[PDB]
Amino acid sequence: LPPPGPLTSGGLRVTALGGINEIGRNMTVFEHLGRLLIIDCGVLFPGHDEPGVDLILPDMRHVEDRLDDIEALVLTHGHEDHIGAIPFLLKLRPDIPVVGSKFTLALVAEKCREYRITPVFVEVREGQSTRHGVFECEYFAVNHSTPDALAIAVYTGAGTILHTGDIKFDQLPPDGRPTDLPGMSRLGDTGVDLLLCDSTNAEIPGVGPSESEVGPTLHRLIRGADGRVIVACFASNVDRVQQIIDAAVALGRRVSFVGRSMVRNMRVARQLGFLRVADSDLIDIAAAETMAPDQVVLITTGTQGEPMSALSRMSRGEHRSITLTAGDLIVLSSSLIPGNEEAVFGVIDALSKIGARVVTNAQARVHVSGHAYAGELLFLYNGVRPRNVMPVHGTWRMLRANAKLAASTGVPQESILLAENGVSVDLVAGKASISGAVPVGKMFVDGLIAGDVGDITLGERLILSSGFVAVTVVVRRGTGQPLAAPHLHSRGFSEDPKALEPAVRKVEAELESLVAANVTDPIRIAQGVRRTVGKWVGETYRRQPMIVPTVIEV
Amino acid sequence: PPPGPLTSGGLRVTALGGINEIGRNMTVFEHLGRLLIIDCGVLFPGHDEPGVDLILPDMRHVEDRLDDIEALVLTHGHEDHIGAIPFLLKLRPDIPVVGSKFTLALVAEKCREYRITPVFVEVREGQSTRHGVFECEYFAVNHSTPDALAIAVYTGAGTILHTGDIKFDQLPPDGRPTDLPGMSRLGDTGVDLLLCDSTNAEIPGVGPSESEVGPTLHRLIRGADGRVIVACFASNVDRVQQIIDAAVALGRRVSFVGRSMVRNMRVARQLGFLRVADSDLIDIAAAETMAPDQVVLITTGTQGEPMSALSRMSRGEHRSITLTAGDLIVLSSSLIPGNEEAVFGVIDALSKIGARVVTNAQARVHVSGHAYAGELLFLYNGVRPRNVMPVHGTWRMLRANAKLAASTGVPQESILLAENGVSVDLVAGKASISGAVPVGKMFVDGLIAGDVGDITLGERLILSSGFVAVTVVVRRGTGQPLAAPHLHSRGFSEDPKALEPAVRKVEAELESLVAANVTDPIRIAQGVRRTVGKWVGETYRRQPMIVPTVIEV
RNA sequence: AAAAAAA
RNA sequence: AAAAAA
Ligand SMILES: [Zn+2]
Ligand SMILES: [Zn+2]
Ligand SMILES: [Zn+2]
Ligand SMILES: [Zn+2]
Repeated sequence: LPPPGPLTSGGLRVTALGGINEIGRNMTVFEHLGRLLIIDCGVLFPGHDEPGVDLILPDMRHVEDRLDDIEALVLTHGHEDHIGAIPFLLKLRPDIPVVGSKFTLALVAEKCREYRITPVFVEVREGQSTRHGVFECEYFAVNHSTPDALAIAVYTGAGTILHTGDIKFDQLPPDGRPTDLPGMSRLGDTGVDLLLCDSTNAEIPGVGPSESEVGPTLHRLIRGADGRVIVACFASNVDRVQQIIDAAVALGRRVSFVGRSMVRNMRVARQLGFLRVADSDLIDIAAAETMAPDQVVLITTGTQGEPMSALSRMSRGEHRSITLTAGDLIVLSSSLIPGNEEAVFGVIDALSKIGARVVTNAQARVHVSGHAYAGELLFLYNGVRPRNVMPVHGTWRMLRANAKLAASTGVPQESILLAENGVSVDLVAGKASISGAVPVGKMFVDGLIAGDVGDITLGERLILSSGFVAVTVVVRRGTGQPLAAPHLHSRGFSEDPKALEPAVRKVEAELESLVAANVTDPIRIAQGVRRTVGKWVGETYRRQPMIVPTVIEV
Repeated sequence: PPPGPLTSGGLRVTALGGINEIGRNMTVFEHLGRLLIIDCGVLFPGHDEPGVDLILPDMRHVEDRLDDIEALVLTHGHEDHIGAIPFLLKLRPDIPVVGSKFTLALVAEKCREYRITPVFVEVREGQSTRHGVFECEYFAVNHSTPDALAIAVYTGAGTILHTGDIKFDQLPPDGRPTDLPGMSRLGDTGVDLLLCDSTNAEIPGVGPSESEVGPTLHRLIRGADGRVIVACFASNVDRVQQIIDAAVALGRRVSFVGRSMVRNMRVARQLGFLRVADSDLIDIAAAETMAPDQVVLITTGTQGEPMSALSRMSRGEHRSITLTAGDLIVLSSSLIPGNEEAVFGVIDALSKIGARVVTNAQARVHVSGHAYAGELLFLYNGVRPRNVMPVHGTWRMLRANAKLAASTGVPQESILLAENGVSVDLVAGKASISGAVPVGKMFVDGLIAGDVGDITLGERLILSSGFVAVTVVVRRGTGQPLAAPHLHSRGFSEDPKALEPAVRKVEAELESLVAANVTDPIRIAQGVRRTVGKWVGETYRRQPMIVPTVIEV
């Protein structure tokens, strides 16, 4: 629980600033002799408890004042959950060298155009090693949801470190590039002192299915459908876009992208040769309303029914470009991320009134996870035989699972280190051990101005769900004398006009026990009025809107 | 298109809630002027209904013809079927509410909460009652909570069967299956309309038996080395029974924890629906007293509702209990869509503690309480209704349940997808949709009704990003300002000098309207808002509410 | 697919 | 197990 000692010269301190008690805002910090290497730098996403904010970030208040001690930032892949906070760490220090694959940095480039940022790009590949001051980094292909992921090895005077990333052990991925358990196992034979292991699906047993399976079940599904077909998947997942495109043209339709993420992500994936699609099969969103329904497949956006994603708008007709018939077939080619049920289950239900057949994961095999199930994780622990393990990229139920997996491999119980954000692992003399914790908290991004939206701002943003009633009196500067009748507004409270009318009376009465008591102070007459209006809505409604007084002096 | 006069002698069914969604179930049958209402419950608030506490059916169609209501009849005691009973009997204390022994003992406590006593009629299976122009026979249905019944309403227009909340488990622990024979004899006499459960009509096959949960628990407690904690809905006496059976079979004893549980289990016992030797019950004082391997705690909070009992011990803010990592907690429940975040939250908190958490995804510790599509097929074959109308479900669930009934022989014309407030007219044998009427969500915020609505809610949604108030004092009639603007914010920023740039921006626009010699307070407050509203957009790109106020003096 | 009920 | 974007 107390902050760690100074790091024994010659050891590694590894500490996570996000992603070890959640799923998102991944950022882990390695220090060796005062120098710092960072792996990943992604975002979270705000829930119910974080009501006004755009994005949550890792708590970079320790790198905060150490910016010249970081040698480079290394990137497993290009998820938002691993590169979202980049344009915010680099604003602080625009010349961090950011290392990552050919596709990862391409997405890091476009997200850094939104901020007037050109970064220090060092593009790597698998089997490559680059050098970074004290640190030496070796890269390994990881097949996964999005192209070109890499696992990362970190060589240092404390020993060898393996970091896996969003990793999945599919022996038949459609791109031809399986995760590289061969290589990682060779590195195991040398010695791996600590293994930073993704634990997303350590709970799920067995071995998950191959992305290769999803392709047949669309080829069949597009076959059997008489009318137009539209398919919504994620946008990082271009293996599956290619699968849909294959199945599409194969049967004679023509593909058509719909949505800003989709249109732009496929653009880059073709420019880099990750997609491959003749222009004869690509048409624009216009022609979908042109050509007979049976001759077009729409690849759209918003598998979480986020309220203005392409497919969410289409389920309301409010997507002026195209409106959905009942001969349409929507196939939710994705997973239902926890916390987005009301959105997506509402959207399917909205689609059901319209009368269009919808196929989701529960009915078919249209989606396959992006992470190793607990039995593909059993391969890694056996091929790498790590000397200590530190579960990562998941919540506590997922890290606890993964610990048991690793222990069940023979990794001793001491060498398992459940290291929640801000708690640090120290690797000196080849032993790994928990050093100490530091407070790690959430940094919000509400629009354009930083630092100013806090636990207070949010607390009252949750208050305001019951609305507010406002009182407003004016006064002659020194007197208590009101100069005008009080003025009660309210928003988010009731929609009866007369709702506040018993309250304008009770204030008027209060407002003159004030006058008949020579309360000259604006603040005190603001308080007493505020209390009369609280205690009224209290007794009368037992609702608790925020009661906001305002006392102007003239 | 509204519905015309029910040509005399016919029967008109209209759902006033329960058919667009899952919840607030209330179905209204009209026959010759008089009305029968089947069920009356609540939909729990969601993420598009911010401050409300309970969504009720739109009884705005029936608040006038209250004295035409012959009786309110109850399939079982789910809050999705008896929640809004006091919000109905406050309008008419003397409505006769008809239900089974258990089903009525819950309307008891629910309405006690509200200073109400209702006029009861306690019925059982295979037994008729008459209610004015309606006669009602009751058939036992097997379901998650005890003593549910399906309902048949014979009237001069034909004969209707209402399933309620049906499931066809063939080995219920209580030992009293759903009365599918009965329903098939009633089928041989010919039913003209079936109101069929639609909840799980999308899942193929025949769901599992409550009889399977028993063993899984008996294993889990036998294998556990410390204390055990099981969470299930307080309605499910049968589940709480095989939890209890298991514990005492293993020299353990039991302690309940939670308003719902402790209440509903004492009642279950008083009415002999749960049988437990006083010898085998202890209290939470004696719970933490004894050895862990002696106890089994039966708790609330399977949905991780924030103030629940488990969700308290997950956070260590519980008096008389604290969860060690030697504990085994069992979420003997499902995960209603919409409470993932909440349940996982509690599962994670429990994980950081170190105690094993067996959910329904790693063992057979829960079974659904609504028939799967293969079970429903035993019903369309057993009843053979001439017309089918699906109920108790969402829209993807209705299209499913409608498809089942076509595949089973009912003509497409005879399968009637009648939404909330949409009417269906059985007029001498034939069934058809006779139009619709607007129907909505009666919200219950605090102590009033009809008070909150669409635009109130839409405001509470905007206020997730705060408001900014700009306040102008003016000399009456002139439009001439008398102080400088007074900006405030509240859920916008903690930068105390955040609005300062904007006072100088609204002064210039007050100074721009005085030259306009525009003196209207409405219009000046329009201008003092669009200014400060597009300074927040420009400078901050945040989108709070803008509340102008212009007090003239 | 029904809630829950103030450390 | 990641977003959506006129
Ligand atoms: Zn990730
Ligand atoms: Zn990933
Ligand atoms: Zn129900
Ligand atoms: Zn039920």
